[PDB]
Amino acid sequence: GSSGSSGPREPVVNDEMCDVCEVWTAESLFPCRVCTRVFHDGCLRRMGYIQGDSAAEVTEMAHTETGWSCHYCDNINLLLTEESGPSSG
Ligand SMILES: [Zn+2]
Ligand SMILES: [Zn+2]
Repeated sequence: GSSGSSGPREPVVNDEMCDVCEVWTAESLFPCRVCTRVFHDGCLRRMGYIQGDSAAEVTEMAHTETGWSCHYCDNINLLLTEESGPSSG
C-alpha cells in the first residue's frame, strides 16, 4: 500500500462533523447547524440515501436561520400548511 502522515498535534474535534465526510466549515453546515447530526445533502443522494425525484426550484436554502429543517428536527417552523395525520386517538 502506502504510508505517510505525521503531526502530534491533532485538530479540534467538533460533534458537528459530517457522518460521510467527518469535516466542517466556517459557513453553516448542512442540513442544519444546531442539529448535532450533520450530513451534506449531496452525501445522501450520492451514497444512496435519497436518490428520489424531488425536482424543486431551489438550490440551497438551509444556511439561513429559517430555511429547511432536516428530518431529525422535523420542526414546523416554515410558514405553510403542514396538514398532519397522527394515529386516530
Ligand atoms: Zn459530507
Ligand atoms: Zn434540522
